[PDB]
Amino acid sequence: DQTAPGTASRPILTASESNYFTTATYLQGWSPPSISTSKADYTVGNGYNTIQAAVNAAINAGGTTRKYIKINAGTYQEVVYIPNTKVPLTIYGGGSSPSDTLITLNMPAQTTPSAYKSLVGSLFNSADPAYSMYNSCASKSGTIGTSCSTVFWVKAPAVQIVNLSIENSAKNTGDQQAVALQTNSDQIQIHNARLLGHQDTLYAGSGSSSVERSYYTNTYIEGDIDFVFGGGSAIFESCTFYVKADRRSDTAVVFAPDTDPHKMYGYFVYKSTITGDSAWSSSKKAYLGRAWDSGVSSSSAYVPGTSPNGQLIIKESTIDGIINTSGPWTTATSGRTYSGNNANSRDLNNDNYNRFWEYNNSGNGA
Repeated sequence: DQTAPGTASRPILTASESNYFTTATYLQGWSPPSISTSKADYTVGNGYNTIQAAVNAAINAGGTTRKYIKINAGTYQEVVYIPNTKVPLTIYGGGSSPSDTLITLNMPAQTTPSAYKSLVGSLFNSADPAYSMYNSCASKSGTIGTSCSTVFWVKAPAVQIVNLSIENSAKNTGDQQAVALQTNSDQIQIHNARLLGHQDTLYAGSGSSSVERSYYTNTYIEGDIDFVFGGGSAIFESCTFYVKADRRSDTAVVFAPDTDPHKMYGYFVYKSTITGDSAWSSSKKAYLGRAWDSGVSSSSAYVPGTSPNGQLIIKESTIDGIINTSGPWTTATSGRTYSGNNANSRDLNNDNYNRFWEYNNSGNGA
């Protein structure tokens, strides 16, 4: 139900409260440029035979002018690493549909460093601008871990990712994490894209910046567990979130924010659709979210105001009947039980409760 203030298991913003949470408000003064893939400075398939090589060319050439990297339609089994740079980059697929350009690997966090080297090592020379990223993953022991599982890794501000598909196809056990896209910087724009995985598909805001903003438009994102997770200020407008049933069909969760308690703006889902495989429709065993209580050992170790306290608003979106309609928010990764504040008067930034809220959603799951 969408009546404010809601229930302790499903709090709903008041009309007045809703006015504090809008695209403009989450943008925090950032005015995103129009995406306009109007040219190709570097073309993978007409000048570059790996994507990394085109990225490297654009970064190494320097300057302040936005550079456009076109990726010809095709399937690319490689990583794409954007190290920190002042060059604004737009990387876009050359096909008619974003499904026509696919960057994909089966590369879970559990991947050994030797296997990682075999899989991607030939993309990197020690002189290249992203070598330190590669080497930091290559130099691990045992497993590369969650950050190093990332297929497309953005550590530069002002990157635009457009009209393409990024996939980490690892579904080898029910315990594997495998990141498709990871963003670590401010002013990232993802438009008309498809982000595919299972657990930890999209690492949205992996960095420490107080202001680390990303804007997703017209984008399709799938997974089953914590498939949109992290700490950025991330806006998702006209997006689709799809809970897959092909790896698992017991107990899914979409969002896992670890938003800093002093950060007002975590995740904003607006005019979007939350849906999934039919199995969940009859199951109702998916959750909209849980807190990623990063660095918190147990529920006993949670310090209100210091520990992360994930922030998420789903507003004016379609929620299909795939979720637990009475209790869509589940236990945090720490074991900290979900607690919703449904008092008529309240502080939406209070850290003694979770910060998961809705306003004016519709559909069978609303």
